[PDB]
Amino acid sequence: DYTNPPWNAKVPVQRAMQWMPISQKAGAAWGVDPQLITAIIAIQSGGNPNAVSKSNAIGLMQLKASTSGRDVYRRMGWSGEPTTSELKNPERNISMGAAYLNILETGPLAGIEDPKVLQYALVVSYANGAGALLRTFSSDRKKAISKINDLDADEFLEHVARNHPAPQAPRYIYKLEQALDAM
Ligand SMILES: CC(=O)N[C@@H]1[C@@H](O)[C@H](O[C@@H]2O[C@H](CO)[C@@H](O[C@@H]3O[C@H](CO)[C@@H](O[C@@H]4O[C@H](CO)[C@@H](O[C@@H]5O[C@H](CO)[C@@H](O)[C@H](O)[C@H]5NC(C)=O)[C@H](O)[C@H]4NC(C)=O)[C@H](O)[C@H]3NC(C)=O)[C@H](O)[C@H]2NC(C)=O)[C@@H](CO)O[C@H]1O
Repeated sequence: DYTNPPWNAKVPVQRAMQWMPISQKAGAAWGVDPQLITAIIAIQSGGNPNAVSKSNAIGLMQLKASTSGRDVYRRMGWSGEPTTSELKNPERNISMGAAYLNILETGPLAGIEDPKVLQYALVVSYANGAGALLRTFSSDRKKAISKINDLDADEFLEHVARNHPAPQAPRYIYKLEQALDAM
């Protein structure tokens, strides 16, 4: 199951808390909880700004140029996508991750009223994609939402654990909570 193997948030949180001044800046700019940004950093890279994955996600918030990067750039009115170089810059990385969270929050995920579930929707949508999250409820965006609103955090987490194709989906929520406890 997804609680396995357990995760000790403390050190990843210890190194992620160092960027808080930046997360506060980025968070204010994009209307995003600075701790949520910090939680993702901790879960995604453990706070190393030079992090590069197998799938080729970059930096502190582990952004993929060709998806989240492309999306933020489009939100800005810019063509193309960020270079790997930009994304290793902590500030560029964090602001762009925060921008991506606001994009999710005001696009695909618009409509979640319960902010605790919403914060759950965001970590799963961030790490595995919004559409992937939504199609576990229905192929229609608005129907998927109305269902989501009839759940409490514990229920939404249930549904994720068994109706979400990716096994890691529910584990991000767990790591999340492990990260918020460690703040
Ligand atoms: C190595 C290390 O140190 N740590 C690893 C860590 O890297 C691993 O996790 C990885 O995390 C990153 C981000 O944290 C993951 O990146 C995800 O990947 C998603 C899957 O591809 C991606 O979802 C897609 O995003 C697109 C853009 O938003 C979606 O397209 C858009 O659809 C919208 C509606 O749905 C539409 O309105 C837009 O027009 C459209 N835009 C475009 C440009 O297409 C697309 O639908 C969506 N896919 C799905 C299925 O929903 C996320 O955007 C992307 N997030 C970010 C922030 O980049 C990455 O996938 C993870 N790695 C791997 C290999 O999967 C972690 C794994 O457990 O391990 C750590 O240790």
